[PDB]
Amino acid sequence: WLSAASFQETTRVLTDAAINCRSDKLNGLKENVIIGKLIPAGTGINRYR
Amino acid sequence: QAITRAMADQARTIRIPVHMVEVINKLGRIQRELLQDLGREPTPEELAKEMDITPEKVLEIQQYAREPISLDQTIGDEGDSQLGDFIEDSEAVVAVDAVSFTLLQDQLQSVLDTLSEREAGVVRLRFGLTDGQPRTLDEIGQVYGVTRERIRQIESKTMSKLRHPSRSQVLRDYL
Amino acid sequence: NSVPGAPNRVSFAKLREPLEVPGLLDVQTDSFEWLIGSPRWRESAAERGDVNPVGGLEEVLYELSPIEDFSGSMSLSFSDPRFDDVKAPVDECKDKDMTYAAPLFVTAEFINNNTGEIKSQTVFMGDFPMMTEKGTFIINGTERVVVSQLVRSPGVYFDETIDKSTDKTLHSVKVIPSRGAWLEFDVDKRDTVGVRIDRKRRQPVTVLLKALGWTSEQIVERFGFSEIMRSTLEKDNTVGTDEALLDIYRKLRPGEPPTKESAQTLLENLFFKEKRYDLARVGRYKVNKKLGLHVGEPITSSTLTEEDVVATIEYLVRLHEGQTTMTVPGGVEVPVETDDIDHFGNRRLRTVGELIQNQIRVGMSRMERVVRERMTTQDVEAITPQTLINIRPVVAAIKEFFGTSQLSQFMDQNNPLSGLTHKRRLSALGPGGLSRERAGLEVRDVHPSHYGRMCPIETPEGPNIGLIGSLSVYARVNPFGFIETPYRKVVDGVVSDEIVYLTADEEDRHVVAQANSPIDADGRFVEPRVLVRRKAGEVEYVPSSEVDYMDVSPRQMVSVATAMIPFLEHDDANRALMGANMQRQAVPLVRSEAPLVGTGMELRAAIDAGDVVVAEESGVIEEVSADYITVMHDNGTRRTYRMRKFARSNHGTCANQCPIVDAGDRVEAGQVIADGPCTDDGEMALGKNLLVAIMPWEGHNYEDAIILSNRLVEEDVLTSIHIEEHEIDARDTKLGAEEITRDIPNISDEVLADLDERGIVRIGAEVRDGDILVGKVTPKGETELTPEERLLRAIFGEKAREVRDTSLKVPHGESGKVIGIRVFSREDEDELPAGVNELVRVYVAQKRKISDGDKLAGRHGNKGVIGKILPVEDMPFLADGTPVDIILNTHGVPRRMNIGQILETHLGWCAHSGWKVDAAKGVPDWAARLPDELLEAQPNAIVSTPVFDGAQEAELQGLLSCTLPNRDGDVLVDADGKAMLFDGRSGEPFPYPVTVGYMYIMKLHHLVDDKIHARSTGPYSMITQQPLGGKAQFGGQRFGEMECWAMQAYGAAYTLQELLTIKSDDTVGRVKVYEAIVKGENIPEPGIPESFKVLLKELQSLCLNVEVLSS
Amino acid sequence: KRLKVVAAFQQSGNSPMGMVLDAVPVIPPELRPMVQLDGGRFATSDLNDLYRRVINRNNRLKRLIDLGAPEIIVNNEKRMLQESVDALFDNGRRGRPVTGPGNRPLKSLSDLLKGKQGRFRQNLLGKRVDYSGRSVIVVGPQLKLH
Amino acid sequence: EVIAEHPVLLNRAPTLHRLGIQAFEPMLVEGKAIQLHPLVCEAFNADFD
Amino acid sequence: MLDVNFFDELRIGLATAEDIRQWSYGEVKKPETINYRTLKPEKDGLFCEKIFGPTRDWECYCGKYKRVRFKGIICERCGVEVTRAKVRRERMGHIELA
DNA sequence: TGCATCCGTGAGTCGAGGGTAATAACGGCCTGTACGCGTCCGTTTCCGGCA
DNA sequence: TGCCGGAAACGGACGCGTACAGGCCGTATAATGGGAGCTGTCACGGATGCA
Ligand SMILES: [Mg+2]
Ligand SMILES: [Zn+2]
Repeated sequence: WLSAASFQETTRVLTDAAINCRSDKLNGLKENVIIGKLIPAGTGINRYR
Repeated sequence: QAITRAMADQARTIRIPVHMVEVINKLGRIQRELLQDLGREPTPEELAKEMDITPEKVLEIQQYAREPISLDQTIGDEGDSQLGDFIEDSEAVVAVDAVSFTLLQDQLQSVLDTLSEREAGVVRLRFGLTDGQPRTLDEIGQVYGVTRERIRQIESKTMSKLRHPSRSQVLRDYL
Repeated sequence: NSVPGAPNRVSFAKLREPLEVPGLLDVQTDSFEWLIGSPRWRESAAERGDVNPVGGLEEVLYELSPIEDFSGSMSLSFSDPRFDDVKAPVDECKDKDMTYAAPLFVTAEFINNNTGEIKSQTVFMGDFPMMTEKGTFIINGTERVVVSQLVRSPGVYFDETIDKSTDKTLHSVKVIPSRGAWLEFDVDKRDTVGVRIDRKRRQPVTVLLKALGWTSEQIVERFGFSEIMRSTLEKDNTVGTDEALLDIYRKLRPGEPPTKESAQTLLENLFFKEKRYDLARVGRYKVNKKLGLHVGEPITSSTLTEEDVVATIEYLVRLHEGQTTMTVPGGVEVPVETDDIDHFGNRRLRTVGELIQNQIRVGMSRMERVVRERMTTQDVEAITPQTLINIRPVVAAIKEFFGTSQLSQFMDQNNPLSGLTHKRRLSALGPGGLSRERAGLEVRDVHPSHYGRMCPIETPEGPNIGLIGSLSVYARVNPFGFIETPYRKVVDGVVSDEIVYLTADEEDRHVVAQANSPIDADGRFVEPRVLVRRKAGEVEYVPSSEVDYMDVSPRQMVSVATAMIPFLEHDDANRALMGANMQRQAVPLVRSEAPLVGTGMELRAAIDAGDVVVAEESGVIEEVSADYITVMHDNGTRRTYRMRKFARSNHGTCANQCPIVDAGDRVEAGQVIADGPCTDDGEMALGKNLLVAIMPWEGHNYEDAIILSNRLVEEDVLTSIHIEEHEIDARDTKLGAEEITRDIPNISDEVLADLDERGIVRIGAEVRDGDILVGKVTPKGETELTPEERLLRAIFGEKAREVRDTSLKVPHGESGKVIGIRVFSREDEDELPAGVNELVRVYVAQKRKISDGDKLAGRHGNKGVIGKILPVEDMPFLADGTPVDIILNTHGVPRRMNIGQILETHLGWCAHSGWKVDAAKGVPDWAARLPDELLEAQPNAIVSTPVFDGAQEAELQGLLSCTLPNRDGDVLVDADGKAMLFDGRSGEPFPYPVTVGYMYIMKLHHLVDDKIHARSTGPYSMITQQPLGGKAQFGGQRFGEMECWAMQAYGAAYTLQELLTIKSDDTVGRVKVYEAIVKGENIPEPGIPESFKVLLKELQSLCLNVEVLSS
Repeated sequence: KRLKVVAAFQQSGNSPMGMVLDAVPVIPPELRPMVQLDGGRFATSDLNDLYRRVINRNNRLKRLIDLGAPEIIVNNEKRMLQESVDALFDNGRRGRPVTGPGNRPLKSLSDLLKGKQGRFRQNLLGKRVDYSGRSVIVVGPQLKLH
Repeated sequence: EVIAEHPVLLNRAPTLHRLGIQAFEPMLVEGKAIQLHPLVCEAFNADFD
Repeated sequence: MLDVNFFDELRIGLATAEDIRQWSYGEVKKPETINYRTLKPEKDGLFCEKIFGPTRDWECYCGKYKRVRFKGIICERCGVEVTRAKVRRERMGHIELA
């Protein structure tokens, strides 16, 4: 839900993600950037990190 | 009465007393009437004379009467930037004086260690270095089993010693 | 000619012009004078419409007065506006930060109806801001100019649309007023002509007619051919005037219990009483022209009318029917056709007079409301007009218009051209005008009605492309606000000398000739077929008999700044646009020599810009100096003019004014008496003349990079003076009062060497980045100190020093001397803002040289930064050893379609060298049409090629053929215009000839010192903890979303984490990373961003439970 | 369409009773700072006005209720409170947007997230950074590629 | 000495594609203009106007 | 809660009245923001120190405690928890609608 | 069932930039807050004798 | 010269008498439903109300 909210139509995304009690997994690429953890691409994956 | 009282009480973001807002409106009315029947903007001394208060009181009232602004108005010619992003946060850490103070503490610990244990302990207890509360001569004497006169003699000799250039040439630039 | 001291600038113009360039500041001056009611405007209007000369203020007071109560038992009136002398002179206002204003006086009359009593009083309306000799306003010291606005005139506007489904035309009409409601009569997919009022679509025209009182028989009689309207009558399903009024009320007024008398007056209030529906004089005139109601009636009664409404409906139905002409019963016949909004017959120009009049009206409306409110509450027979009137709303409206309004722009002054072109500026965006987001591509186009009324070239190239324009040189503004254009009327092929001003409608009605039409030097046309612009903008060949109008002169369609571009007709349009827009950003140099080759619009542009002192009355120069000139008039009296030595312009540029007359010269009223910032001998000079090469040199002039000779640095050819000011106010505080003094806490005596006894620096004392300019101290108060600080203070014997140091320090990256210090005080009774006890201004000026990175540009938009400044020795030089000064690139010329620079270079070389046409055996054929005193010219002579009628290419070739030698027998430039250059670095001659000449280039206001910026650790934002932005504060660069995408795409993670966490937002991370860098340790791991924490708090505040979970 | 939200409510341990609001939360003051500028001029954060309106209308409703007022006045005050809370959560979503001085619409909590000026696209994805610079550029034909 | 062998990044707005960010080895120069290698102008879409 | 940057989920749910009043440290019941004269936050106002923490580092409202030694204690007279000034950034309040 | 109406969303990128409309005003009182000399702890000179 | 060992003012806690700051209450002819500013974007999707 975080990626969709940061992308577009934030009000409509939040009002339906909250109702669904949706829980993010922070496994994508925008979420790691938002929360300040290393992205899972390039030198951020476990193979190299 | 109710409408005036409520408007005075809740008209502004910064609350103003009823008498203060009353005198503010009185001063505004007086200024408007004076400008109308004079043709020239009057001086604060003239306002004070007409309202029968002091000019410093007039200036204080005028300063109080000002209302705040909003941190989200488009200040620029185009609308892409608010007012709040042009304001410095003075409460933040300078990020340079912090490391300067850390190294000052390190140097102070060194210059203290260049002396002996007795002097270092008494001066640290006296000025509250290891603890926030600075102890007094009576407390130091009670801790060390000697009198406050002996503590004062030690403090004086240590203060004289620390003013030598061999011990102040490193601490001079930290002020 | 026509200027007594005009330098002899020989011109290449082929054809004479009958009409001279009008006063370039007329659009401002005449407008404000009409607003005032000045005798000059009064006599002009008497010459051109003496029927009713009324000023803006007079019109406002007349349309306001009289003011009545609800009972109508007592009234008040206003009359006779009259101004007073200015309260302070212009220079004094600009210095002491006042506003250039003058008191306003009116004659208010209070009249009682029941008893009968008149009370005439002199009422002071307010301090009315005034417009100076140069057409600019001064508000709080600074100079401001209010730009004219382009808005669509109110009236009727018909259009047709295609439904693209049934493929039938759907006509419509919008009667758009000013200060009123809307109403549209469209044609639907079916045959029910809708009457949408205030965006409520229902209710065909039959109901509206019945509400107006028209019976079905009258409707059928007036509209018999209308099959659509007869069908609507058949399916009206509503009969009765009162029933129609009931329907009107329930539709337009939901939620209100309708009555039979409220509805009877609702329509009259909405569209017939002037209180709530007043289309302006322009709207009434436009409606009368479009329908043809009254052809001779003086314009009045600005409210709508039922005859106008029925005429509009009939116009719509006949337009749908497909007729060609219409005759209103009792009115002249008028053609029927669609109306275009982009046509300049409908886009009136709301100038400064009308803008200030509108603000005055909206203020006086509030004043009249207050008068009416207090007029009933206060007891009768005990009131006077002084008690009645409140002028605070009016003065507040004037002030709130002049300040904080995007139509009242900060008058940019980089040069007199910049000032002049900021005047005469037409901006389509503003209050009541279209915004950029709603600005479609349709309006950003050069409609064919712009010819002679607005420049198609000059306009901003950024996001405002097409929304901002400038008036043409010969353009004139109609009293209604339309833009006129002069023309010479031709009769039976005889081009007369009578000049008739036409607007868009008249120009479309008639047939115009071409400016460069080959007249026979007698009035006739040599060829029957001439170029012609038709009504729809069509360009055709027409026999000379049908032509009935002709342009006054070539270059009429162009504006001033673009008319200053030589060889314009050879340039493209985009590069001409760039050159015109970048001619206004040139900085004033220290010498400002006149250009070699130019147009005839430099002398007029300079002397009409107001930045050149000109003797008003003829006489003999008595005393001349660097500060003042005393002209001894022909009759006894003398007059002294004060120059402006090193005055700061609004954009930090020098504004010197050097006299150009000696102690015994005689000057005639109108002669230039003193140069300006960018002037030379009276005419205009935005740059210098520099030797030019068109060869690519070792990749330093690569991709619009520019190479400069060091001679410009050595001799200060391109060296500008920039003046910056600093303001610091010692103000009252809660804990005490700040004072300006030498005694600054925790400071040494080294930095105090340059400070005088009272705290401020010395005049002429140079300053460097980080110095002390004004020593100000603030009461610090009571604050707990660290134990280490206490120990240090005890060790060194220094006291607490309970006040804090906040002194005016010159910011990062500034240097230069100090010119003057202006210090205000409360003790000497100066007008200071409340709470400020001491104010002081320090002026710092630096002599900036030319350097790499500085922006240079010619007059054809061939811009470019300075790549490298070579020494004099290693630059190409001609056969005689003269080195070139600048080195352009050849690749940039052809693909930008601006060979106008090449032609200018050739003509400049010809002008600099000097030529002589050898007419030993007759005048050569190529120079047959060349004017006299042009076959031979002295070296370094100036020429003047006009915009659209100038030097031809054959004439350029002929001039280049004869290029009389410099000092020895040597023609350094061959016939082609090239030369043999020697490589000053290696030594061997260049294997092929290279074009050389004297181009005119200017130093732009995009200097490196204003752009270079850096940051390591500075101030931080308040709500979020990110660094600030911009060079004004310290600020850091913005790492945008696209940069983040590139960072991610690079396979990169750690750099992104660093730039997003321990560089911007990690509050407990920035200090740790700084400490680690200082001590030489590894960079610690980052933390979560404070911005993310703020987002989490905001989400929790929006009643959205957000919890971060570990497992 | 209905079963979408119905099943969304049903499948979780979530209750639809929370959709109606009984206790509005207050954002921490630091995120809506009241800063004093140079010269004693203050500058609000435009959320304080909305919160003040909410508090004033709630208190006035309490006073009317415990004093005893006609249903017309009580319902009008309740609608006042409802509209004020709606403006606080999303200004301009319904009806005329609430505006302060200068006819400038106020900024609500949802305006801090919507659009390009929202928190996400303005500070969460792209931020001003330290150790940065900016200057004009010239050609360096004598330099190497690296 | 402290700048020798310390790569820096150059950015140009807009950053259309991946090659809008590149890393170079800095060298101190006079003036106040960031000298740019002529061969990266294509990648950066940067002219010297 | 402590944000040690070891996260695996970010759950957004429909907050309830109990959740809001559990988040809130106190209830604001007066529409004052700042005192016009002393420039100190008003009691129970939109900036109340008692609810949202102290404006100054380790300094209560009446000054009875002004040093690090009194850390984590509650001023029995003023009602302000004496702690770091940054705390005013993380505490929330709630309004009990009538 | 189709049709119109309406609503809502998004529509660039880098500097240059910081302060505003609109009136009963007093008596009586009252409790609270403050705050200006004096004697105490304590710290910067004092001065009498002195080594 | 510096040190020793107290001695001289410059400053934290105050009853007290006073200043004023702020708040509450109450005013008596009669007056009894708003100003008001808007409505020059364009494509898309979708929900709603009614023929
Ligand atoms: Mg470019
Ligand atoms: Zn306390």
